[PDB]
Amino acid sequence: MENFQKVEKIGEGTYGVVYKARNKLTGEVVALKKIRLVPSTAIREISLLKELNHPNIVKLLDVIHTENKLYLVFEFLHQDLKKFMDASALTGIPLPLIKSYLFQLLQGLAFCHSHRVLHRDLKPQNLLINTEGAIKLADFGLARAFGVVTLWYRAPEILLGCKYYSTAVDIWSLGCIFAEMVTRRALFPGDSEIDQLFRIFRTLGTPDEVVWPGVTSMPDYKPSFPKWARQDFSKVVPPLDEDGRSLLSQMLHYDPNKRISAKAALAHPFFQDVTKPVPHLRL
Ligand SMILES: NS(=O)(=O)c1ccc(N/N=C2\C(=O)Nc3ccc4[nH]nnc4c32)cc1
Repeated sequence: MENFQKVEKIGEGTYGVVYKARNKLTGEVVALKKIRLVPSTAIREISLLKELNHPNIVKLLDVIHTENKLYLVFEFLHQDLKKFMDASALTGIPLPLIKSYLFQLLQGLAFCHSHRVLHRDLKPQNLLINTEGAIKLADFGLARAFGVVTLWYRAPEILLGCKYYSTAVDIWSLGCIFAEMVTRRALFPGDSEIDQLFRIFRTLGTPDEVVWPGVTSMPDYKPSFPKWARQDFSKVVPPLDEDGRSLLSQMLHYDPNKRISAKAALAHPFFQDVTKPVPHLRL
């Protein structure tokens, strides 16, 4: 760690504090994450993530295991989607830019999912943007490598106690983020696990055996859950057009098996006119 000069704290992530730092020998500017606790399985799993490169994935440059402490060295980007959405709150992110960002994030998910790597904790704070119009997902695979607080983007199967969740959890989180970019407000801002679950039910309807076979047998499912009627997406994400609402509805299906995959979502008619605009970034 003597090879790195810390510039400033970037933030406090799920698995540790992130710092902007300079590599003293190469002059490289990086993001350094100090993992808060090292287990041998975690080292091997993290080491496999170093081989996982894609233009829409934040590069894991190095794993440093020293003095019983673990540091992850990553590619640095200048802004996260949270700060960008806050800066764009008065005017809204232009629809062509939301579409480009959604398309790129789906390419990133499709890539990780093809390698059986899941994120599990997607949120605006771990989506990073640059001046070229790119957006990249940070922290893929860390949840599985380390094991085990914003609940807003959590898939209903996780909230209902499914232990063996799938790649569909990331599609759910990304659907939530897509809605938030469009409306400029969080879709499901729950402040407890039950409030998160009930906010989902009040919008999409309380799930039942018809829409989600096996739901009633889930570990945390209670027959005493109130039964709310589903709402129209036209009320949920105005002024998003029919193509966007159709795609979003597929990303927010209750049954993880019915939920659209990243690969199938890339083929959705919503992306027929996708482009790559340049955002106005104030750094
Ligand atoms: N709020 S803000 O716009 O001023 C702002 C600016 C830069 C950053 N960068 N973050 C990270 C980075 O560059 N690489 C990684 C890799 C893994 C991570 N996990 N969590 N974060 C990261 C980051 C985040 C927020």
